Amino acid sequence: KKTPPVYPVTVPFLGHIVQFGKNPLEFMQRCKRDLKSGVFTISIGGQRVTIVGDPHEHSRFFSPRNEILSPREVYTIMTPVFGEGVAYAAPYPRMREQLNFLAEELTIAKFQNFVPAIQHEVRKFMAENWKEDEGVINLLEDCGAMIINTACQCLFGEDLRKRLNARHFAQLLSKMESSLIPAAVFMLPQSARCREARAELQKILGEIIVAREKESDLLGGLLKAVYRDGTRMSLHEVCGMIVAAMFAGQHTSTITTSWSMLHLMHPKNKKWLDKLHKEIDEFPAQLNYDNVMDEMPFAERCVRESIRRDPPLLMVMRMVKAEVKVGSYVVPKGDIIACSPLLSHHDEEAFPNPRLWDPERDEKVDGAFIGFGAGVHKCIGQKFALLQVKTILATAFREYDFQLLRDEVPDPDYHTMVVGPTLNQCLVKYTRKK
Ligand code: HEM
Ligand SMILES: CC(C)c1ccc(NC(=O)O[C@H](Cn2ccnc2)c2ccc(F)cc2)cc1
Repeated sequence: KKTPPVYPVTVPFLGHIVQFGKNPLEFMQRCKRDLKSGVFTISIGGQRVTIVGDPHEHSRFFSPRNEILSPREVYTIMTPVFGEGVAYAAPYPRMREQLNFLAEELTIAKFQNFVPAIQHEVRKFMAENWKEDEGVINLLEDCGAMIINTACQCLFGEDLRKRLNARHFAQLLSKMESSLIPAAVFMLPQSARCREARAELQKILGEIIVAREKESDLLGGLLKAVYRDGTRMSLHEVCGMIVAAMFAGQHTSTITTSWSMLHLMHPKNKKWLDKLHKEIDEFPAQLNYDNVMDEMPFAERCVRESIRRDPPLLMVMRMVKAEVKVGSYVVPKGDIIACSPLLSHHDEEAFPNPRLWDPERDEKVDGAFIGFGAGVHKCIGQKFALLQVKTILATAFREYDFQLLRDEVPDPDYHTMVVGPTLNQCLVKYTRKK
């Protein structure tokens, strides 16, 4: 009457660790079936990990507030990247204000100068890196830069960028992420070797605010932010919120974009691309807000389906402070409760043919899709991400046709914190169009 099933473990100290990491999808789908149940509890190093793997129950995982299902204790890994007292590392009532602060920078108000701004920077990269009319790309790596450029372009003010280029803002993020490795969620030079890259960026920041005062973007907005108790944000506090904002968008969107273009450039799917064209073809090079947002519904379905099939975030997780019920089963305080976009988006009631890419499919259980989370942890980057990505496809499939070298689409590479299409498989051949 008290707790969901448990899965067999041959040797206890290992805790399913190699079984997951080999393939976590295969793994989890096997647990589900065999264990004749969508909810089920796996062990990692004798640490009990109960997955909410029946789509019908998603509400159970995402509705209860942080005090009942706490994210902090799982995501401690990030404290050195974000800050100490920022995001999870901060206290919840406070964190919420940070969420809203950030959310009050991606508001649809500040999106009016984004579409063109990102559209322009796409070409800059194209005309300067895709030079010939016969192409090579490592799409994963190329998207990686388009995204971190267009975002910086979107959120970094002219004075900021000139001091901190997109091309090598990355290098900092990419030094900060080096601190993060697998097997940190359930269990140093890099604490300082990433600390140095934060301390670098931070003092690069503090050095631009002095040039602002003696005299608006995400930074600008963030500094004019005042807490409940009327306090302002510390230098590092603010610095982190740029880091987290920016970290968050970059792999997930790069991957989302890379996946998306891969399916579309694939012949198997070239009725969809033609539909993409029937959608973007009477649009001129002058992309405006109303175009990407109101007149690109099918393009959005492609992007959404790309996330549906290969979600970049495989698990989200909480720490069960109070006890919670989920279907018949119950989850006992002290447990790590998880919920996996990857497994969930493979349930068969919800997504028939879950390895098929059907942009015009529709979840058959309501709430199944959770590639941007749900409940009280709905992603705040969502609209923006969709906006980047949409515009990029719009621009890049207008003015090009694309050709995957392979016979079929790449294989996800489950061997990272944030999953995308296998790097070495992402080679593509572009060819100009007029
Ligand atoms: C396009 C790819 C993206 C995906 C797939 C994605 C996915 C998700 C998911 C699954 C969550 C839930 C996390 C959780 O339950 O703890 C989430 C939350 C969040 N995402 Fe995103 N995200 C994306 C882009 C972005 C971007 C661009 C931003 C920032 C601009 C962002 C900021 C956040 C934040 C702040 C949260 C936390 C919401 C909360 O805990 O209350 N995400 N995202
Ligand atoms: C607004 C400030 C206060 C703030 C607070 C929290 C976040 N959260 C965050 O970035 O979560 C990413 C996951 N994510 C990526 C894309 N969309 C979501 C993440 C990374 C590693 C982990 F371990 C757990 C979570 C962002 C900004």
